[PDB]
Amino acid sequence: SMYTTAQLLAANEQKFKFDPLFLRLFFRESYPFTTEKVYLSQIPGLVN
Amino acid sequence: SSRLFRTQFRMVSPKRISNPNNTGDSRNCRAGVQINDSGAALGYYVSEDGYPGW
Amino acid sequence: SSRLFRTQFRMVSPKRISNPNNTGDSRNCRAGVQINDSGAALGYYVSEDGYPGW
Repeated sequence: SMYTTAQLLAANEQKFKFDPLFLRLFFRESYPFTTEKVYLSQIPGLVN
Repeated sequence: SSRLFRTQFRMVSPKRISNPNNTGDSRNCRAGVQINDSGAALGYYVSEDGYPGW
Repeated sequence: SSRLFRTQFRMVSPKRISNPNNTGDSRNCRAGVQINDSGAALGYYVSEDGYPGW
């Protein structure tokens, strides 16, 4: 019912810059845990 | 490789070969194994496996 | 040594091979064994024989 003709030349996906630098550099090992809570402990390390 | 013969083989664990991104199963592509119009198979979707993360 | 053959072999117990500084497993270093892009090994991390606790 319409007699117009069309041709599509280019279609681009514009995207925003994103690079997880802090994860890449420092957090390098991953610990997956089945249980409910995670404990991180420390020691004073001071001997007279 | 600089050796005489360049052929190298590998063993692929069956757990690796699965549907991509766990997408629901289809007619031609069943369980990560692609099937043409007949019963034959053409290609296999195989994933990389790193246990901790990445 | 001044003998006929200078080659020698030392038996290493599997307990010694561990990640340096007892850190976790990274992608390219699993359980004290270096792994390249493929599954083959490249080098090993060896601790020191500590008999005393200190």
